[PDB]
Amino acid sequence: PHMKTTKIKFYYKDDIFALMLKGDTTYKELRSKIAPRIDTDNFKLQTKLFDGSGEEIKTDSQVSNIIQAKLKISVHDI
Amino acid sequence: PLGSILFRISYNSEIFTLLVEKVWNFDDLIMAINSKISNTHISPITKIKYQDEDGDFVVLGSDEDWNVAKEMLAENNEKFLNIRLY
Repeated sequence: PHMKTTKIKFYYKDDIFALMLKGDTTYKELRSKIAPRIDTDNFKLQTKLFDGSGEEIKTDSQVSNIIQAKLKISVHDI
Repeated sequence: PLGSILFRISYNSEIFTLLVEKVWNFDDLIMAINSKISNTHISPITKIKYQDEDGDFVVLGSDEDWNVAKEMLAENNEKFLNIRLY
């Protein structure tokens, strides 16, 4: 072992990014991760599924779950 | 030869492979990429996309992601990379 993390992706407008969140990552954490990927500091994240209109990761219980559940995410400008 | 990563890069409707040791950061590999992708005749580029296990294509150009790339690979230790440009 050395640093256990999750492999979760995200979608911004028409681009997809990939980030690593440990088994205790918080939303803000998850969000801070997508920011440096996007071109904005005002972006939202949401679990992307068959529909593409899942839940918006704003709370730790989700973002985390996304790292655990390995849930796909979609980030967008706000 | 050694434990390096081959950057399978598909720019437009063609494929280019750029080797990048796992010991280097987003630069060298980019420095490597630019060394192989520039042949596309468009621009030296500054960002790359990489196919994830999800079956889609994502981006990569940060220390955080860079670690994900090596690790995402580590899991399978393929020693390659499915990259795409444009």
